[PDB]
Amino acid sequence: RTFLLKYNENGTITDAVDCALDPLSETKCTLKSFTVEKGIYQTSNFRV
Amino acid sequence: NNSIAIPTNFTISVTTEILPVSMTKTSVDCTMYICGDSTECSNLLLQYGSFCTQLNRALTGIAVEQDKNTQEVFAQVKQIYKTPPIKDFGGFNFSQILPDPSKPSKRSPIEDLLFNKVTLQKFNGLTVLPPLLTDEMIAQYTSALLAGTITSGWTFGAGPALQIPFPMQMAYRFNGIGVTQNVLYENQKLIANQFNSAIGKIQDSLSSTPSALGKLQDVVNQNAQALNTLVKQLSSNFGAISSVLNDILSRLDPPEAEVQIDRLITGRLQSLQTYVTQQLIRAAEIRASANLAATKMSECVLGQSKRVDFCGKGYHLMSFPQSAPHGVVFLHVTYVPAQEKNFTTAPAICHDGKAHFPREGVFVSNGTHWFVTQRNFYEPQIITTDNTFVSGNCDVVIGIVNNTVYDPLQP
Amino acid sequence: KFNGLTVLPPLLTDEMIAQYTSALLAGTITSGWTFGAGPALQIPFPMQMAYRFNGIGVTQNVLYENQKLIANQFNSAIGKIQDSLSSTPSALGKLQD
Amino acid sequence: NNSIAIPTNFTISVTTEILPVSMTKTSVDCTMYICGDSTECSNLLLQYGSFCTQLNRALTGIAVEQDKNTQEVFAQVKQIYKTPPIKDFGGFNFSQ
Amino acid sequence: GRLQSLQTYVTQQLIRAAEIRASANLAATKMSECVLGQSKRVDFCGKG
Amino acid sequence: VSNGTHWFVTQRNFYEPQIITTDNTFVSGNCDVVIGIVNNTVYDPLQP
Amino acid sequence: QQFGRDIADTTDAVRDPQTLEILDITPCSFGGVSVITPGTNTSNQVAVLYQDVNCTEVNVFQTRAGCLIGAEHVNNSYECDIPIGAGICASIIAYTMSLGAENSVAYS
Ligand SMILES: *[C@@H]1O[C@H](CO)[C@@H](O)[C@H](O)[C@H]1NC(C)=O
Ligand SMILES: *[C@@H]1O[C@H](CO)[C@@H](O)[C@H](O)[C@H]1NC(C)=O
Repeated sequence: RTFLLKYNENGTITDAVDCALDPLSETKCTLKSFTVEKGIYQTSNFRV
Repeated sequence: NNSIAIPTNFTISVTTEILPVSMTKTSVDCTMYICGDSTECSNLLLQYGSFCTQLNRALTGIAVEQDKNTQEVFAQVKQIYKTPPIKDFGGFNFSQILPDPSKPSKRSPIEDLLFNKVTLQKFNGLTVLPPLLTDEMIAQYTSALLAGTITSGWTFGAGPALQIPFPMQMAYRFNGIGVTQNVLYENQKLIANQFNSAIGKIQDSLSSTPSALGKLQDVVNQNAQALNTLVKQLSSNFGAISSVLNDILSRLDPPEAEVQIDRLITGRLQSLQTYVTQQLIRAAEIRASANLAATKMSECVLGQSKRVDFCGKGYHLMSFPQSAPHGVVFLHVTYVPAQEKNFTTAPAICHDGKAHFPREGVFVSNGTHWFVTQRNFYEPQIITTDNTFVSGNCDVVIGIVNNTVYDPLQP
Repeated sequence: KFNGLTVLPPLLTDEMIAQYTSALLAGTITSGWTFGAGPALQIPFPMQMAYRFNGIGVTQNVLYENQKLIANQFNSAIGKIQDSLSSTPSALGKLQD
Repeated sequence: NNSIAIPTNFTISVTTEILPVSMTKTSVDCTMYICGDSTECSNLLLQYGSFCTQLNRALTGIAVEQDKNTQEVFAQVKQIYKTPPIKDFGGFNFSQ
Repeated sequence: GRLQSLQTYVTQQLIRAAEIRASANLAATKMSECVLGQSKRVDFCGKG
Repeated sequence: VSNGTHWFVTQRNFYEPQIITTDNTFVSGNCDVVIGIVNNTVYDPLQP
Repeated sequence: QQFGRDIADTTDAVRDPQTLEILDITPCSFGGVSVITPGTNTSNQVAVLYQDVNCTEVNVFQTRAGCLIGAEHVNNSYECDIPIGAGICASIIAYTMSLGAENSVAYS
């Protein structure tokens, strides 16, 4: 799995985001930020 | 040094100005173009870093820029203005430029002719995002601007739309170019006839001149050619044993297949980067063209422009916007001076030892009599204290002629 | 001339560009801005200058009462321009760059 | 709040503004430039594909754009106006 | 190497040509609004 | 402008009605050429 | 001819052996996935737009921009706040953009 982990000033991982859990987490992974502003974001490509 | 030429007539000309405002919002992908359906190729691409991410970000930027260009050029009206149900415009005909109920796409005959004049990809990892503003919605914005101009002149551009009689609006537009309002009212039928004839000639000029829409077809063809060359570059080997990635991956062992795959990836990435850079340069050119189109819509359509040649040859009276595929066509209604006559002219006239200069227009002589007339139209008037001002004596002006100034107070 | 390099001559020669500049100068001096709008309407140059003065918010009488002084200032400025463009290095630096 | 400065005189100045309108129309042929008078380098080049035909097209576009730029800047007059034979301009000197 | 150098030269020429086009567009606008006519816009056709 | 009983002359960008006089209006031609005009009294300031 | 090539060297069609029939090869449906979000601060609710994808591959709405799920299509129009494409902007509701309020001037 691809995980986006938020480090703090101490270096402890205070939060994490699972990119494959849901589209919102995938958007957080794509923008490299836990909080995303209002807008359209292209994260990945769906192909059959 | 003592002769002027003043036109005794005028012509209402209409000029077509075609400006591209946007291009196809094309986009590519890192793997679907550079690699295809290959995991090993994508892993090799990952060694090159976020190069393709930069390329995709740039293409997304140009697509958003095309959206912004269309929005800036056409969305210059806060509220959609609707033409009055009755076309009582003092004789002026706008049927060729107003949307017609018969056409489902609600497009003026000129706009419909423009779309039919031009003639019109997504199977190799490419995509063409649809424009945010559709054909009908861009046409609706153009119709709103046309209604605002024909119903409020430039007051709708400045703020709230103020109802204006179109002959009176055109009369003030005539006043704006230094021609008195009376000349339009005395010649309203002639101006309306000239205006209608020029508008009719606009359809003939657009439909009977090939390459008239070339300024838009050129960008459409350039984008199509760029996509065609980009997908033809996949057929290139770039020095690899074969262009196809699958066969060389299948028939080569890992430590030489990776070298061949790297060579193909270097070539394909260089092709994609060249295409992206050329698209960015073309997008900059289209951005400049769209900025010019927005400036022309603000200065010529939303108002009256006193900068000559910005809105067509001649004195610009006003203009009409028309939608076009990825573009806008401006119908510039301009006032052109017509048959002119030379007149003996003097800078000032000496009466009672006092130098009189014209408050507006110039002094002219047809041979025996002197008159004061507007520069852009020969409307001679008897010399009076009302249209002339006195300053100094007759010994300072290099050109002085003697004539009697008539003040109404004395009779 | 080097290997693989060529310089295509400009379509408009300098002499033809000078002819275009001469035509523009003749139109500006003889017809003022009228030749730009359409047919070239001849006008005395002081009268054209007076209307340009009226255009910049100064009454046309101001030029006529000062026509000799205005012509003297204009001639002095034009002569000074040649000296300024000749004695100042890098004045044409934009083209040289 | 009650004082205004008004000019009792004026100076007619002339300012020089220099604007480049075009650049040298340089053309470079890829096949001659990168592969000098040899066939085998041309065969190796053909594997690269349309890269330099694209470069030639770009140089051709630049040259055509330069011609268009010069024409747009200077050819703003439909007719060639000719200066009058007498320089009677009311004292203004245009000999320069 | 030589093709990369030629591509770089073409890219530099394209950017310089765009700058020259912008200068030429400004020159054409100045020719129209300063020479062909009189401009009321301040400093477009010189100080004063 | 006509508020419905009397005619006035006003600046286009602000409603400041004024009586029609010879000092704010200029006479051109006659009434048989201008289309769509109405009859009114132009008060001459010199007459009273 | 065994296989058909479309412009720019694409394998558009191929004749099959043992049948001789010519089969057109249309590339498998592919498209980017865009995420409509009002911002995590405002809400965690999210809509998904499959670009250039028919609504045949896994509330739904089919637009020229592609297949959009998670936002309800509403007939009435509002000013655009999030861009989707094809004249459509976007609980999350997807609507056709309103270019401006209608204002007919009483011309006379
Ligand atoms: C204005 O200045 C000029 C020099 O620029 C001078 O010759 C002229 O006498 C001055 N006029 C007045 C009224 O001061
Ligand atoms: C303009 O100046 C030149 C040189 O200073 C002189 O030869 C010429 O005669 C002048 N023009 C007129 C019309 O006198």
